[PDB]
Amino acid sequence: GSSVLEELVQLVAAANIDISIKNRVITDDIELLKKILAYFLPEDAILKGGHDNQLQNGIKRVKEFLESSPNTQWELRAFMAVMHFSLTADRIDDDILKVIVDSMNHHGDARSKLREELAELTAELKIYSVIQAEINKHLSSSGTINIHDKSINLMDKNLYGYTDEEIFKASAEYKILEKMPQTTIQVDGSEKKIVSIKDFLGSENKRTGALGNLKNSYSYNKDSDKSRPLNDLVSQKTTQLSDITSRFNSAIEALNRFIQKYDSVMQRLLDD
Repeated sequence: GSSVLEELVQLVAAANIDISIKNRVITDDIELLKKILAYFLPEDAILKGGHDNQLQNGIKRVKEFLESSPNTQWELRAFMAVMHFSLTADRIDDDILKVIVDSMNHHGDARSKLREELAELTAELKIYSVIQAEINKHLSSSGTINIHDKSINLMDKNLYGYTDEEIFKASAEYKILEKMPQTTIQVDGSEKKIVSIKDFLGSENKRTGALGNLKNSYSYNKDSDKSRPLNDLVSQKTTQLSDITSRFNSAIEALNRFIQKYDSVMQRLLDD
């Protein structure tokens, strides 16, 4: 009981942080800190696992957060976000936590920073789903997909739900697309500039990793040890993006559960 809490509190001294509320500074008030923890993490809430092992796992992650962050100044709520989201049944992955934690420590808005990151990811994913459906179609109809000079233009607002060019430019989709290189083509009569499937996929300027040696056309077996087809390469990227996206999306209700829990532990401890 009391011992796990003693262990966590000591964790602020091992890390060289000050914790303030937020305008009380409270790092040295060891009795307050423990009450806050006591109030916010019921005993049977802090996970142990059968062998304990989970508590070791949780303290390890708490410790990791405290030495990773650049801030010596921790806002109390961010500190409690780490505890909540590392030690309990409601734990989330390190990436979402860093997003939440950092913006809390710079007195920003964790909820919007999370939605925003979620939007960047959803944008990328939408663009990949376009590539995916384009790749399938060309194999399905003619056996060959060109991603270079005859690519769909990915820089096209109507691919993403937008009906007005200007609004598209404020989009997460557009911010990504405009970091991409472009390729000169001739469709009908005139010169036009596009963001080819190849331009996007070969880029380092997105979350997902670049594909390194993309050819201009992928075909069905025309005539080894050679690696994967285009459709399989982009299939893998879209699946890992799709997992990250579902986690960040779940983090939203999680964040809300914690904000209301935290707002109702601050309220209950602004008396004693």
